[PDB]
Amino acid sequence: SLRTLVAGVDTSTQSCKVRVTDAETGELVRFGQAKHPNGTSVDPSYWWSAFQEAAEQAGGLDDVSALAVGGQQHGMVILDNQGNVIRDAMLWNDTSSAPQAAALIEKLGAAPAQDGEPEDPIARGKQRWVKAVGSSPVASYTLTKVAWVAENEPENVKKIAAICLPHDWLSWRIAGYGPVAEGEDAHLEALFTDRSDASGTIYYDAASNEYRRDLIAMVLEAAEGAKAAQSHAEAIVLPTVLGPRDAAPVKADPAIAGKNVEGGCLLAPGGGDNAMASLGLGMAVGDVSISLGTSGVAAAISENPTYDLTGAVSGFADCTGHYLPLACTINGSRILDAGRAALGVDYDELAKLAFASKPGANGITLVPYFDGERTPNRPNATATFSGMTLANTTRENLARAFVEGLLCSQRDCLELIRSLGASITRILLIGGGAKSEAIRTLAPSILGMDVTRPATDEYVAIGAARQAAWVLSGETEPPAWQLTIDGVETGEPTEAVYEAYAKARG
Ligand SMILES: [Mg+2]
Repeated sequence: SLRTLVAGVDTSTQSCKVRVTDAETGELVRFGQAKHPNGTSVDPSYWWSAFQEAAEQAGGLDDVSALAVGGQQHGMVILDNQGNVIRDAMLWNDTSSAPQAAALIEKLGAAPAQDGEPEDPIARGKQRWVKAVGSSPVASYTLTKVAWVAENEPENVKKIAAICLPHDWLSWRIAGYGPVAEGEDAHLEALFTDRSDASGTIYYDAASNEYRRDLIAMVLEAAEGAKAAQSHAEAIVLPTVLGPRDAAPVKADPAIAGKNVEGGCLLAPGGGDNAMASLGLGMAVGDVSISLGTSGVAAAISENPTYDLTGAVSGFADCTGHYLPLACTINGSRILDAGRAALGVDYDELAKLAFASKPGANGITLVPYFDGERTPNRPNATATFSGMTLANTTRENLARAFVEGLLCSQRDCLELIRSLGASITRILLIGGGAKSEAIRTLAPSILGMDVTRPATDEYVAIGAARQAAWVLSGETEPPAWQLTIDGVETGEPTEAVYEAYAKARG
């Protein structure tokens, strides 16, 4: 206890991780982890139980001075007057609320075009959402879940006394709050959040630090009538949005953390997983990370708010008081799976093939919108091979086109983010795709820069610990922790590859 410890909690869809860490160095001291049930909806009771089991495995938190929770984004947790969870949390990957996301767009776009606005009501609705709160509705977003509940479960929507996100709710439970008996104080107002998670609700505007309670009323109207919906949306407790390095007004309950340290365990604001990982990776303004799993996520840190009027790039906030333009791609590594099926080869086979080719694949371009794309915003799109010729239509060139297509899409994302006014001056490559020799080899060439490969690690848990250490220290800058790098990929830029891709995708 002479040594100052913090704890970074990572409550993700799949599990809870607890990383007890050295406040000064970021060094791992203890670790623990527990599983969540599968499903795109879930009883938060399982998140509490997983946290408890994870923390116990990590040797408890009695010696911990500050704690932060990084959480899966968007998940809707609704509480009644008594602090009870009303119905299952609906998560980022629930698609139940898809109709509501569509309807929200039509509803905001309905009013006639104003000076400069698109004539198409859909394009116009998308643009109005982006300007209002940073992002155009998709099923992931919290507001769409609340909408769905109003439409499908009116008795439940009318009981809502508070709405919060997974990291918010876990933090509140850690502070020792929870369900109370009738006529007891639930302390719902003790709820707090940060800018990064709140920016994922589409009822919060980070630029102005304002909850848009009118957008909540808008979805409650279906169950309650207009004025009643207005009254409800005003009455609902929403978490206090804390600054990036503010301690919460409440500390951890001593039975949970800090009983053996001076001042107990303070609570840092916490945050959404993408932004927390970025903090953990030590990312600052100008950095982008590409997380390449079967699908992709390109997230850059932006000094100023970012507005993709198209509704492809999300306008989230990061965990340093700044901005997190976030570009999801449906097609990441899965493109390479397509390649294997198409050519009847395995991974190495595909790579050997592709390297046998040349940059540009002798003219063949793949626009890999298998099953559409999130970025650019083209839901009903399909993938397209172009530039084919008798001479060039071969397994080698096709192989190379599959790889170049994967990378070109990610570049396309970087260019779109740049177009929103956010400079990108360094690239980090993480996720499973990062171990792919072909992706790893061709990335610098087609992305157009060095590609840094941070060592695989618990970036969310590390980011949460870094934020708790930041708050605990009271200093203006976050803890300068050592970052481990696996390697840096360098390669001469080949602009013609992406230039051909851009033509093809249109
Ligand atoms: Mg509060």
